[PDB]
Amino acid sequence: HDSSKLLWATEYIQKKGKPVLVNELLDYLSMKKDDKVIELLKKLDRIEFDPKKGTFKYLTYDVHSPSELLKLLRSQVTFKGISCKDLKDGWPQCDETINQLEEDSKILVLRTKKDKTPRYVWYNSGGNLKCIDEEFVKMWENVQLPQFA
Amino acid sequence: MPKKEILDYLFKLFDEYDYWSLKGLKERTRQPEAHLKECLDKVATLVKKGPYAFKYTL
Amino acid sequence: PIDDIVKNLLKFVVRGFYGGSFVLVLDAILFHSVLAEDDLKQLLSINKTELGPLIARLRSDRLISIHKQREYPPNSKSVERVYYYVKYPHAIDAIKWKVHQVVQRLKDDLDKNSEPNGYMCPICLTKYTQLEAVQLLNFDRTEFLCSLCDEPLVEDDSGKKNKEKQDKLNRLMDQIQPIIDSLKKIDDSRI
Amino acid sequence: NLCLHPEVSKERKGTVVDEKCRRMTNGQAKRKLEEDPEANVELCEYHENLYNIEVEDYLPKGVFSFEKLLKYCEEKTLCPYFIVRRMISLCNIIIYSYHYLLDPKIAERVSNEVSKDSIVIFDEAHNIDNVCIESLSLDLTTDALRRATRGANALDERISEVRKVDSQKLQDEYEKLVQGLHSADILTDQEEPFVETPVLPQDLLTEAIPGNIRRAEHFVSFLKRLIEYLKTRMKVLHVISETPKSFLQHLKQLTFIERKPLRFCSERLSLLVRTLEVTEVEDFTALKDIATFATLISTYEEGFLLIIEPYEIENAAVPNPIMRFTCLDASIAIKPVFERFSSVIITSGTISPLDMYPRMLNFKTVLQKSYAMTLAKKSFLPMIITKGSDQVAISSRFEIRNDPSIVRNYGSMLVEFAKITPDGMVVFFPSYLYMESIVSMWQTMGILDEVWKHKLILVETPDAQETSLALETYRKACSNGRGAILLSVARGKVSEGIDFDHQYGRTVLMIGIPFQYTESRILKARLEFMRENYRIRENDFLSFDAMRHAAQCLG
Amino acid sequence: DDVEVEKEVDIRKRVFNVFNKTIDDFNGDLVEYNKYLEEVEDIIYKLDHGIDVAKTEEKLRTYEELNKQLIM
Ligand code: SF4
Ligand SMILES: [Zn+2]
Repeated sequence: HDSSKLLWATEYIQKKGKPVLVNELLDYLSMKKDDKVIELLKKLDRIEFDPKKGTFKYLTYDVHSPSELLKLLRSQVTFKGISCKDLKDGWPQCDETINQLEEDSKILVLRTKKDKTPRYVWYNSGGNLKCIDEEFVKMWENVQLPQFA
Repeated sequence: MPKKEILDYLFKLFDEYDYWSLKGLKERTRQPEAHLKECLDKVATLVKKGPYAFKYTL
Repeated sequence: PIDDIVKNLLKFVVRGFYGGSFVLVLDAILFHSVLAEDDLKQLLSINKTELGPLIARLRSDRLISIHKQREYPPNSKSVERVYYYVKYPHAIDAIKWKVHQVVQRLKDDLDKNSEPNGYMCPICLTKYTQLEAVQLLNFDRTEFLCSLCDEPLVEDDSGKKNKEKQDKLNRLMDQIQPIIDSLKKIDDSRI
Repeated sequence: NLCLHPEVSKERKGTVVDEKCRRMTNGQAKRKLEEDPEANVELCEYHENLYNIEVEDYLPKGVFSFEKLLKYCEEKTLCPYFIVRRMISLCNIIIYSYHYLLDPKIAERVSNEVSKDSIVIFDEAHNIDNVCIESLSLDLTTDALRRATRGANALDERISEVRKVDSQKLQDEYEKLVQGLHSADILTDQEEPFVETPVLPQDLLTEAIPGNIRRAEHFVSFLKRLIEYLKTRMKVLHVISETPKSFLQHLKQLTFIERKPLRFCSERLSLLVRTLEVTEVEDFTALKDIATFATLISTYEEGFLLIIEPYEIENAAVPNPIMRFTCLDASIAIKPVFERFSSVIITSGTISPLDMYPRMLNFKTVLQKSYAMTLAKKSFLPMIITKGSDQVAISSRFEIRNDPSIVRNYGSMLVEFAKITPDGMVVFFPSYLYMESIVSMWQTMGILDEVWKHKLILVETPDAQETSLALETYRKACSNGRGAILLSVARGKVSEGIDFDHQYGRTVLMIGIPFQYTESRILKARLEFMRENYRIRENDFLSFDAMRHAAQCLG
Repeated sequence: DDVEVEKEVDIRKRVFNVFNKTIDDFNGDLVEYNKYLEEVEDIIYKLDHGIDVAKTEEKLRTYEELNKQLIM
């Protein structure tokens, strides 16, 4: 099949770590001899099989920045919010970006530790207010509030 | 299942059904799941959502 | 105007003393005035159990009110929504007095560490009152011996923890500093 | 605005471009290329040749405008900035804006040879006092303290890591502190200075020792105490008004730095940073702005006021507090301008009334003569549109939001003019926050629906390049056959310097009278000083500047 | 908050507490003050972190002597 051998050869371009020759790539697989693989490599954006000699070089929610993610939170004011999935699909390592855009700039929800921060898309203003001592957290909510009257 | 064999066989299976359920494809393979899953990792592009959820793609 | 400051007012309590997701429930109240619980469950993609108590923290602290949104859908089924209402003036009541008492509490540990009250025989494992003390001090003695150890005591509640509480007091004022006048900013209108 | 190197010209913000050229050729960085070859430090390639050929005479015979200077210097491998910055001592007439005669960080190159016996003209001098207010103003934010703590921590490593590199260079600058204010190599330089001085041009600064902070390690000692003290003074309960002298006293007890040593931070930072040959400056940008405040706090008092609001009132009750400091008396920078100058002229066609200017800035005029446009044709119709199609009083004083009783009248005004008026219509809203709700709610109804088809509408936007692209596509439309309408802000950038000829404007609309009370009590605190130091009340000051802003836009 | 620099105050305060007899401002001279400031920085900064605090304890020995100078 054309795709299977082409996939292995194109995957071999980045694995070798070298821009191996156009033909010498095929003999390394020893089975891929079609021109569609060469056509695909020539059609490959990641595999820079340019007009020159054989050169084997490696390469939804387009919000790849905290500036763009902040805009997403701005677009979802009084609106719904996706959790974390397409956010990291269009931008690898959102979680570090979440902490960098802290204090309601990447206002997420750390749903679980093993969930890779299954975030939430919400938009706050100051967000963090972490300076409150957890003792004052203890001291704030132990208060019996009078009812209607 | 060799990586080239997985690459050809999975593509042979993906040519039959690349847009197939991730559970259904494995039962169509029934081999040591590391080989079939690994071939899905480079010789396919995962679509977790949508109508073709968990369906191999390229 | 003022009610907008009330809208932002509860954010102070919610984003300081609670977690990150607690404003995510509160934000939805400001997001939709009649906030359906079934919708708010989807908005943050949190299940029924995870979203439940979050409203209660806003309900209990007089910040929110889950209004019983009973209505008749076309199917004639038992339709209920916990419409998290925003009771703005009553949430002011909760934040106002909660700031009031905590300042007293951190003061209390200061005075207690400045007035030794009891005693202790750490040898006989016995703590004593001063009245207990004045029973076993001998006229030939300067410190009240014991009755199981016949040994002197130690003063109780000395002043080595006194300095601990002032930082708690100072941290209380410096962290509640954004909150105190934010209530009084609203209390100018009393709405 | 005058850079020619493609590497430098890419960046948008002026300071980043200014930093890149300065780091390209700096008194301590450019030396590291000539004496030892390296790829870490490049060359401007235009200051390089200016350093060789340009500073020997004047430009041949051209009186170069901005358009003309750009074209000439491009072909002749010269950067026009370094020409005119040097041309101060050679230009029989010097062309620059108000800031470079008033702003203290940039007006250190002023030459008395061109200042003593010269004649000074202030163009559009109606907006003179407002600029001076910004000159002594600075805010802070809770995000910035995180950067400030970053700069405080990162410089602590920076000054210590270079100690093992060259410790004697560290101490060599210490003996430069006991001798004086580093005058030999802090002011007699071509490129060295990095930290700007917000104080008056070196006259309001003693030359004594900056306390016992000479040591690199001991410099960390008071830096970390003072940064902690300001943070609890950054999380203040609400806006509190204390005399800036008192801030030093409260600082004095919490962190014992005397007032005279604290005035010496600005010349200290350049004295210390230069020794470390620092290579990374991103987290150190907070250092120059905070230390700019440090020079201001120890020097200015009893004329200004310190305020710390725990949030912005439009987004109240949030951890976004400000170290608000704003100038109350603009004349402190104004008076030394008149102190040295002998020939001065102030002229503006929008100043009204013309009488509070001498009392506000404390300067001596002699000829107060007013001019009326004597023409055989009217050519202008100033209008007082109190009543609309509904014949209802229209304004923007009632609120800063939209309402069907009001918005339908203003939109009906815009469409009715769009049917009849010729090409060129410019409006100036009181504020940009006001307009965003105006246009979006206008889009909700079909009021703009007929306005859509009449003319070509381009909107004022926060990004200057887009608005300039919007405005450059406004003038061409106006000159072209199709009609065009521009919408802008009375407090926006358009009212500053933009001109509108016949085509570019025929009928201008003014939605209300612009009152700047929308912001927090910062201006209310500012307005109080005007009320007691001067006999100009809130009512007299508010309407007269608002119409001055109104008359600024109309002409 | 760089707890190493937290001890800088205590070293500095101990000079403000015990070693206050040092002639920095009472002497009047700027040259004497400037040398005193450099000497103050020599004692406090080394006593602040302590990377070379072997004469800093001796500076404490002199500081205690300065306290006796205040005392006597
Ligand atoms: S050398 Fe001149 S033109 Fe080049 S970056 Fe520097 S200032 Fe700009
Ligand atoms: Zn006992």
